[PDB]
Amino acid sequence: MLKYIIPTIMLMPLTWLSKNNMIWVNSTAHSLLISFTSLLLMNQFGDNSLNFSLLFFSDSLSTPLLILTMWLLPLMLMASQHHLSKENLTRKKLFITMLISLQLFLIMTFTAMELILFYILFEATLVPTLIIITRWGNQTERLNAGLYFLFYTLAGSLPLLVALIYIQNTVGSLNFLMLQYWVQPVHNSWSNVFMWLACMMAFMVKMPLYGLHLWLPKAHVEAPIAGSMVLAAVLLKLGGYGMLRITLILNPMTDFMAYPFIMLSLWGMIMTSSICLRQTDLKSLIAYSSVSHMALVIVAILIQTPWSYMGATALMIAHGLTSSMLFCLANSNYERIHSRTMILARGLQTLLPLMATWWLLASLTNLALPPTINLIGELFVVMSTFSWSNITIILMGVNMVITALYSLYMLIMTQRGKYTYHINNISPSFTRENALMSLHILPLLLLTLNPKIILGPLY
Amino acid sequence: RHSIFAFTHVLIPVWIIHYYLKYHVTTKPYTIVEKKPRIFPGDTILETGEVIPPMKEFPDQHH
Amino acid sequence: MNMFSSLSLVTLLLLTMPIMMMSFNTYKPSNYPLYVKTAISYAFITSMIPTMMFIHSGQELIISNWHWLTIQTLKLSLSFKMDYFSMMFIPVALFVTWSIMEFSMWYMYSDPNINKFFKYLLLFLITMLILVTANNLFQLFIGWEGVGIMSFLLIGWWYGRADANTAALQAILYNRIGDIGFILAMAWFLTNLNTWDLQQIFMLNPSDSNMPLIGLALAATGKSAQFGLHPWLPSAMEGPTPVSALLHSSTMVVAGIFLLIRFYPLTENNKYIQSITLCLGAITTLFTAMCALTQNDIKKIIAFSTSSQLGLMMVTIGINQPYLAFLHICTHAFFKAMLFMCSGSIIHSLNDEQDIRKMGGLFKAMPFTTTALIVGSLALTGMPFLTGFYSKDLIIEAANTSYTNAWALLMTLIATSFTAIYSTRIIFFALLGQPRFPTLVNINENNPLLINSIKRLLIGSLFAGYIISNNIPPTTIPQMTMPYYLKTTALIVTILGFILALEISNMTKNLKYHYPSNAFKFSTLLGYFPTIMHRLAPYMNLSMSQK
Amino acid sequence: AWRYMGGFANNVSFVGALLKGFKWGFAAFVVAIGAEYYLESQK
Amino acid sequence: GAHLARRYLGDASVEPDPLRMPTFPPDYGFPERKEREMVATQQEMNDAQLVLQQRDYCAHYLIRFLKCKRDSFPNFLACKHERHDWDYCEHLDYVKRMKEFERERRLLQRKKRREQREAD
Amino acid sequence: PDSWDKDVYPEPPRRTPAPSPQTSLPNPITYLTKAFDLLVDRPVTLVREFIERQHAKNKYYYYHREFRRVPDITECQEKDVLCMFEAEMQWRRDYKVDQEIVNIIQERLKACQQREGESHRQNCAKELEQFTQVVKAYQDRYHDLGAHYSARKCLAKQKQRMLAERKAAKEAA
Amino acid sequence: HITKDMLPGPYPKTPEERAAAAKKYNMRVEDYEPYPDDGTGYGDYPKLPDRSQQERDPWYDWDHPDLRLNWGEPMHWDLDMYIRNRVDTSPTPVNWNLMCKHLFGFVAFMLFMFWVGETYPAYQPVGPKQYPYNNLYLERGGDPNKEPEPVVHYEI
Amino acid sequence: FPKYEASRLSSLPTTLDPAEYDISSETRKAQAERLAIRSRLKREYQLQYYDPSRRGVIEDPALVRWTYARSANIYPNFRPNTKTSLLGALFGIGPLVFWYYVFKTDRDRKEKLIQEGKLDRTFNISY
Ligand SMILES: C[C@H](CCC(=O)O)[C@H]1CC[C@H]2[C@@H]3[C@H](O)C[C@@H]4C[C@H](O)CC[C@]4(C)[C@H]3C[C@H](O)[C@]12C
Ligand SMILES: *C(=O)CCCCCCCCCCCCC
Repeated sequence: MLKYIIPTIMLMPLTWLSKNNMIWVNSTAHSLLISFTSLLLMNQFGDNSLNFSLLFFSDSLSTPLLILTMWLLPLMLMASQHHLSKENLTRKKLFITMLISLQLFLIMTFTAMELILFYILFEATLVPTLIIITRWGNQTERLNAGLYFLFYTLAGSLPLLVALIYIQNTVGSLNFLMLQYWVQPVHNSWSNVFMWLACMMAFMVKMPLYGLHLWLPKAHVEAPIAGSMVLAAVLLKLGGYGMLRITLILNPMTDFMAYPFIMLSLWGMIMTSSICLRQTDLKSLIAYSSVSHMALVIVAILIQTPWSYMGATALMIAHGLTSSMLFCLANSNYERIHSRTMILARGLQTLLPLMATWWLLASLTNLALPPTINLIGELFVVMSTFSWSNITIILMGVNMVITALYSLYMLIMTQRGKYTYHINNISPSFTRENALMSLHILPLLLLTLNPKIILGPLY
Repeated sequence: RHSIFAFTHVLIPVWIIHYYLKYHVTTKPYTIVEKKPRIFPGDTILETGEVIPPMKEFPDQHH
Repeated sequence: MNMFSSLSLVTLLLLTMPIMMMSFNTYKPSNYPLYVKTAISYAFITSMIPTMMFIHSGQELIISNWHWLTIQTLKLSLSFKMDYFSMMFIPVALFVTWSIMEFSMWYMYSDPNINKFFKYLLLFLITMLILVTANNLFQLFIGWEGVGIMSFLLIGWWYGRADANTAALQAILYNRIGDIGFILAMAWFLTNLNTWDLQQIFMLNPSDSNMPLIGLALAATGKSAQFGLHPWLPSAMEGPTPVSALLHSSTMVVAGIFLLIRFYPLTENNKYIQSITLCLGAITTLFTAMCALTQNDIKKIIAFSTSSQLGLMMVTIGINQPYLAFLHICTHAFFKAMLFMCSGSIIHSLNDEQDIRKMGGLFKAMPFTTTALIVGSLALTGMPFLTGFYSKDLIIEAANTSYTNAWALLMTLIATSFTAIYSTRIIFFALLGQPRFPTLVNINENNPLLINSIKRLLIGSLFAGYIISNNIPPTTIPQMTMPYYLKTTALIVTILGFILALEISNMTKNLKYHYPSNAFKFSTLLGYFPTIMHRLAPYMNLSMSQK
Repeated sequence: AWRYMGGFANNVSFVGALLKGFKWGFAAFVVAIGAEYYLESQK
Repeated sequence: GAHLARRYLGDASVEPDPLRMPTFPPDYGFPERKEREMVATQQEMNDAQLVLQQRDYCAHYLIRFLKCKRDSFPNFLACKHERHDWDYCEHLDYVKRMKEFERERRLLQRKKRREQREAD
Repeated sequence: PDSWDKDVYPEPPRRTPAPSPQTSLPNPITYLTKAFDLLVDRPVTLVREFIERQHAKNKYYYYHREFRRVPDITECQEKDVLCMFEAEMQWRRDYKVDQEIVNIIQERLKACQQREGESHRQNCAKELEQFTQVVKAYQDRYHDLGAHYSARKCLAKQKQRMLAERKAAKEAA
Repeated sequence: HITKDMLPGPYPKTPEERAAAAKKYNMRVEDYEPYPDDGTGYGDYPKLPDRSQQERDPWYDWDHPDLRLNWGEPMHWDLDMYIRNRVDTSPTPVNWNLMCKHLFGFVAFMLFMFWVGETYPAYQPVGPKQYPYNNLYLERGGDPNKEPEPVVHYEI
Repeated sequence: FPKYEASRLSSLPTTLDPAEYDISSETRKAQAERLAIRSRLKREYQLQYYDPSRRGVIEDPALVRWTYARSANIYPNFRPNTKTSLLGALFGIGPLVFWYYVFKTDRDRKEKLIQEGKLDRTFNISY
């Protein structure tokens, strides 16, 4: 992994020591090269994972999340340089440093071989994430929403620490490979029930689960484009990746301790998909789409079947590329009309022909048009939850019907109709904006030709 | 014009599909599975020169 | 085998190449529509060659060239099935599309996105041949949802109009409600059997298959616009008339039936479903035809003609006659495409007027269009020895002489009568009587493209049924012995329908005021299903959302 | 007035249109059965 | 079916049951019955791949038909003569079914009268 | 694909009727068949020979990996990771192979269904018979283990089956 | 850069507040009326009539044509639900209940009629069809080893 | 000919509206008043709309209020409101309870059959 950590570290000396005008060209061109060498992580074997050292390994579940992570950094530089053109150079370089710092923690987070090393790097990510979202965030609106952290830390990160520490004193190790061969059944007990919640609540909030989701729409409204791209694409997946790993040592308690959460997710899919219909802000509509999609991932993880785990891994990767593409498309308008209201600008397909095409592809993959990996993931989750209980096809079916409605309602409102007469600043799309969309949807469509790489370690 | 169409958009595509089907798809098990031909009474088999027995004599209806 | 397998796939690859040359190359813009029309021209001839081989010796293929994905003990391949249903349908669909691609060159000449329109027409055709040739259920879904999108994109072709955008979203909403049934079948087969391939499904033949068949039937209820999910097919006439001819009347709507014709091996054993499909078809054929009488827009009437026929296909499925419904699909495509194409000539000549009330006196001003408008209308009702006769007549014979639901048997015949009433209303109001259109006369149909397109499908509406019925191999034990009245019940009700219709038309001439009858208002407003359901449901779902 | 005069005045009835071309149709038909009659007569 | 009114509107026991028929042993009134004969061997029908529902007593004609057509390609009007044979053979087959229906109908009435007069 | 081993992927002998044209009209398919052979079959066949001649010029070989059997989880001491790791990787390989066995027996069942046409319900009893046995064996081996399946869980399921099977045998006597 | 006072505020509880509110929303005081004061969260937003945009005259020269709104005009709370594409409330030719009753009668009646047909089927007067070789026992997939119950079909 | 019976989704036509028939000085002033406000707004917008030098967005203050009011957090509402907040409590934890027994019982029944062999899973290989 050092082959990736080190060159990612060397991006900070690169940014600081570059010509003042060539920071974006260097950082984007060299953050792109790092991603190219990240295709070496697909040296996967059928029986055994790819273990590099005592600290870091890479199995089929982390390989895509690592390649997605390093693919996103060059995209987040292209997305952000336009609205950072005003501000001075030293403040400009720090913004790039925070993004390079975030990648470095994320590549170590997905590959950490020990759970405390994962936990520490799992919380260290929030440090760059919060600086980006609050210092460069477009919103100074004053939320007082730190109570969502006070709720998170008190109810999430702290119990995860006490449980992980408790487990090591008992099992003797937190090496993931060791837990595969040393895990023991979790007997029913009021003490074990608290261990189960401690090991999962931290990840449920980040997904986020229904009921704990209200932080996500607020965070997306504040964050700059870079904050939302990393937040929707990856940081939501840290909870998903965390639950896939940690459910190994929670059996068989997951059989009966997962009923309350599945009922939140299954019913959560319908509630948030319906709320999308009535949304007035793009970023909130896209933010509520994420909660509706991640609700499948939570159900897939908790029913723990070989098909569901393949489904969750495809959804996590597919959702990441799609949602970040939608966030960028929403930002392209905001960089014009300078508002996040959906109704403000309409009929934009009359003035921006090619951009309307990108909107169409992004919407199609969000509503899950076969054979996109957006449906390969969703179909597998639907197949397995059917076995879990045939009734779930009712809730799964309705969520497909609503999902097509806000997917296309978003398309119809912003791209169809009569253009708003008074808006006269819809300049033609830049090559930066078209290249940025093409780098979300060309990889996303090409993955359909070889879908095995994203189907996880259960493949 | 039709000749330029036919050569580029029919003849060349069918060479590719024939090269592909004959030397890549048919060289793997069960790729192309065809329903066995209908064998009627009083027919001749190419492989074995066999002759199927004729049917019984019909009840000689008025026909 | 060599020729059958190779040329079965040149058709599919031949259609894609025009799509490929849009993304790359730059040899010929400006002349794209004729470039596309030739692809279908050639793809048809190449598609006949396998069809002749199938007729000669009943040869059938499965081609699984590519291995795409192996989900443990589930292997997904790009499998094409070139059997009875694929071989017959493809030439019919290509032949119908051939003329429409030529009728669109004229009907859509001024529109500057003509090249984009032809790209979408072709992209639908590609997703329809995928649907019919598919050999496994997953590949069937690509076509199933592929057509569903291409409806949205084409229905809302004029995206400035607010009704066009509403009609497009309505098409998606009803189909995706039906596609809940499709996934339910997909989940059931994988869970209880072990494949999405059709071969393994028929080999195992589950005895208890009530759940998967309800799911399959539900997909047909939404895709083919049966009762309960039918409002979208009328409202989907908002697109350009070539779209309504090629998609929402000739082909795409049959895919709902085509799904049940695929699964006859299972539905034949399951009586409990046969009743549902019979009942489901019985109501839709009556209801839509009942609504067809009082409509005033030529596109809308022909739209309900499609729904009423499609229900007759659904009844054929129920009475356990799957191979007839397939014949009805093929024969139905010819004359229903010709009707729309002819109604396209009227609308284009009268300066975008769809109301038959303002049409008339065209019987002499538009000879060619009028001749076809008669030939097509006669096929639908059941004129002996026309394309429509070879399919509709047998369907009525098999319904009358089979163990069936009494009410369903009766509704079919009543709807067949109604099929006569609104076959005339198009003729009487649009072709007969003194003219009623605005003063300035520009009625001109002297163009080779519109004529050649209409001429070709006119021949199909005459001889296509006779050729197809004779050539296709026998597949069931047809019933040819029955009481005389049941034998000619179809013709009598058709004749009795005409008599009542002509009398009604004449009463319209008489100078007597108009009197509102509840039966009349229920007919015109489509039973109030569109009004109640497109107001109560959107209101509740949108309003419940905030809570 | 223009709707009821000038050539628009004469419009056939429902039956008339249905029977459009019958006169040529019958002529071809009657001759047709003759050919099969005669051609069969010559064996 | 005018007969239907007889069953549902009219008396029930007299009219046959379309599903439970027949309800009398074959020879109760038919001394010396001749077993129906199948011309086509099981192997032949299987080799012809005839649809199962078409594997009935009239097969031998149907087999002959298809053989003609496959030979008569590309002419599709050639095999009319065979077509009639199979079609008529079904017509006779259908008639036998009608006789089976009436034989049930007559017996049911005959049973009704016999027991009624005795019950009187 | 040296050539699908006929034993593994069997196909019954082909019986095709000979051409017996009674009618006098020409048969287009016979004409097209010759035109196809000249226009398509040969120019393609020449290309494959040109490629094949050069392929045989440079010939290099690849081999099929052999894995020694190693002690199963039944011989591994509790918590002895190095023994469990050998046992666990081996079991995963066999779990993967046994999946491709079911597919092969599935591919047969699907080939027979198409080949036997309308008589398939009778002429595929052996193929359906074999498919049901492999499925039952697979179901008992590997069904219900879960997403975190392992050799230890496969062993526990087997040991549960044998106890219930063993107990049942007693009750009969 | 918009002022805080010109943004929605808490529910008005005194007429002076109401006068301030009505002015804030570009509305005459008489028209203005806030929602009932509960926790629903409408604040002081005007409670405009629940009518769809489809009602408004299409022939006026609106600022936003497709929406049929006027710049600065107060916007209905549920405006997005009432855009032309969505819920439509135009006056109907028939009474709402009458449409419901007729439709309920049509659908409900037919279902019972289909129930009746099932109870009393319709069929031709012919005996059940007969098949050779023990009803095609071997061709229906029966076990070759097990022997069926012999069946005999006699001429008639 | 019964009058039109209005409903929420069936508006009462203006032509049959009882009020519109009689417009007095009071009504006439109001409509003139409304037109006055409407007229003034049209003027403010049109100056910016027709201004040659404007290349931007004529920010509509009414729109901003609509978005702000819709996108509200916690500034309204009181926690222990029985008539409304409790009705919110039912609509939230209500459906989650219903689906609990809908899925708990079903998986109980299936497991019991599987524990008795009654359930048929002859080819159930993928889970
Ligand atoms: C192959 C050739 C490129 C060389 C050139 O520029 O002349 C290009 C140029 C214009 C093309 C033609 C045009 O696209 C349309 C022609 C008319 C018919 O549609 C048949 C195909 C048709 C005949 C095409 C075949 C081929 O693609 C052509 C002929
Ligand atoms: C069955 O579907 C048709 C019922 C129609 C009534 C016919 C009554 C008239 C014929 C009576 C004498 C002929 C004997 C069948």
